[PDB]
Amino acid sequence: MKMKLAVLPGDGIGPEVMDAAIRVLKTVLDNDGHEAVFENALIGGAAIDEAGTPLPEETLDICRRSDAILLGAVGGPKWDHNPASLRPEKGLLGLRKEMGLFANLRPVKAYATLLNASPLKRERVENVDLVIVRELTGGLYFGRPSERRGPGENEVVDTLAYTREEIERIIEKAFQLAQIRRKKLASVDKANVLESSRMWREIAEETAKKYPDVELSHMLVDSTSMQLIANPGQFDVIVTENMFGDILSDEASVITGSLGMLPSASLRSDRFGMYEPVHGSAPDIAGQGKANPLGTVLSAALMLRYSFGLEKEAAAIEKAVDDVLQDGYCTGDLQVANGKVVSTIELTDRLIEKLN
Amino acid sequence: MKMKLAVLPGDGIGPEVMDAAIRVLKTVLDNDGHEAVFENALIGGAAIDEAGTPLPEETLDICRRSDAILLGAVGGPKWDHNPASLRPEKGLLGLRKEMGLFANLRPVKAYATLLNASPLKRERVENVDLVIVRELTGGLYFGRPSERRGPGENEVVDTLAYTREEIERIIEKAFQLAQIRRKKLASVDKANVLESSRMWREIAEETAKKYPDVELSHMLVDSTSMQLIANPGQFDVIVTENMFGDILSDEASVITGSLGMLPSASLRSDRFGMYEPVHGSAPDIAGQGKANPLGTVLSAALMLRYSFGLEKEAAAIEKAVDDVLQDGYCTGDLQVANGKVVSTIELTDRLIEKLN
Repeated sequence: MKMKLAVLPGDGIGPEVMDAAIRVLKTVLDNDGHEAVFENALIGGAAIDEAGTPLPEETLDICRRSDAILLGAVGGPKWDHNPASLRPEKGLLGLRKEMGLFANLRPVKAYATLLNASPLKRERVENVDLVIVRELTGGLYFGRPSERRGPGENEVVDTLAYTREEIERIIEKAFQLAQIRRKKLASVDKANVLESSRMWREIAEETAKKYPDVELSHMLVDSTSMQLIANPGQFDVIVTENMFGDILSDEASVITGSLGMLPSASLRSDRFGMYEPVHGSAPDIAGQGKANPLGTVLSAALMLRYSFGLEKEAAAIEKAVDDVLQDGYCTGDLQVANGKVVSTIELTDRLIEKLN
Repeated sequence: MKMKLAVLPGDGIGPEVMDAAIRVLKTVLDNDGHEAVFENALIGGAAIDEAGTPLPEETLDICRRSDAILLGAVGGPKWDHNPASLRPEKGLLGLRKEMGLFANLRPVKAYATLLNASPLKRERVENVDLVIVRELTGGLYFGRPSERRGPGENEVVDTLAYTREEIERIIEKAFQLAQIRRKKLASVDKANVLESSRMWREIAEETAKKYPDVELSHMLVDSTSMQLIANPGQFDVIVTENMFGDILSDEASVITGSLGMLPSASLRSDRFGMYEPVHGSAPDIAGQGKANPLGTVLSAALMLRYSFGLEKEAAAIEKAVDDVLQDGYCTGDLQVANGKVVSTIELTDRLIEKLN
């Protein structure tokens, strides 16, 4: 299997962490009979510098011929002022659209040595292993109209907009995800109030028919909001609209005390996707050795799982992450049990070390 | 000080927890002067049984006469087959609207002996003492259009609509509230994308001027979502739109282990207010003396503060509730540390006792 990967590390610690992922990937694969070709491309401030554009035309080409995209992060002070038209961030938004990625997977699982750091009591969070799927293309964030309205513009409106295709494909993906996980999907909406939620539930219920083994259930966003605190262990896969996914993923991002090493996947219908850590570029700590490579490494694992169906490998990588953490190593950000602070590379070496 | 009070016990455990709250209300206002009068009135299932309607005409009149409304709970299996507008729940919404109450206040406070029941680690919530103010009239919940549109009715939309008047009266009441508390307010919005959120911030910023000694801060809903978990103690008063308030008050309803006794107040511009425990009628245990009066009692506490500026009395009640809990007394629903189970009447007797 000749895997074609597009490496787009980006700004700040972007390239630092990316290096971990690439090292770990080469290891995991190259030892069985799995080719993997990397091709670097600029994006964000790095591309602004070498091509006056957050998203270089050549980058899209690089990506369009690759089986998946490995991305770090973008943004930096060096560009925090030029026209918002040509800011690092825009190049990323464009890449998402240009690739037609509509789903955002934000898995959240507990790690024994990170429990003390969790804001929740040990008992509440110790078995968390969920994934929140967020719709990216529709919702209030894209809905038009959206403006003030006379007289004197003392009226305002934002529009929650969705198409049957958008809602269908996202849900369809959530079922596929749940199928290969614990066959359990909670569809989250506000169906007793919003017509888009009403339609959403119907489509969820429709799709459930094509996925018999998956245990579908519905839960309102306001309830899911407290369930993620009171009994987050109950979830396997959660799927929801754009703004609900936005708020819920942020809430969930702190329950296991692993915020800072959370992985992220952006998918569409085919097996093509864009993997990246949830954290930003942390420009000011670049080159200092303090960047945490875990998030990005866990991304590469998701990549192997979602884009190539290589669950064996993807799983190996994840155990390594658990084990290194099990020994108590972090780079200063995570508050691990019996913590020993090492550098981004030291931590990577310990990782690849565990991988055999 | 001659205060007229409209008292609507309601159904289920409503009458039991209402007697309790009144007894406390009485003993407190007695030793001083403050002359008060309680005008009873039907509501919910009790009114349905007496006029085939959940919100009788005479009840509205009794309220309009009164300076504030003290509400128990409504609901019950006996009316579950009736059509929506001919059920308990509607008397409330009706009365809420009929009185033009646009602000829902949900205070969350930490009680030492209840922490063991919180999903969060004590350190995180031991100092929690906040109030979330939710806009009740506008937002995405009422905005029109809300429909599906062809082709093939595969385009749905909901509208988040707000008018300056609605956005101002609420932010106004929040600043007022922040004033009589720890003079700190957090305007929670999603201004980095929602146009309605931009107008909200603008109106929050300009309003700030009228209240110079109240520190205004701006926070995004998704962030505030993480913060209620990571650091809920930072908050004093939060003010946010309908939907966001809907999700945020629900999330915060669990962080202190006092879900079963949280108090609530529906207010409007002037000083008329409706006070009720967040909890339901709980018909299951109706009449068994198992009902927890605490919620209705703390609500009465809120009434004395927001509807009569009687700060001393309010505090006297809250401190009594605190002490009775510190001794480990509950009715069997709360998981109080070193628990002692008693009846509604008794937990009440003990509060009254703690008062003298």
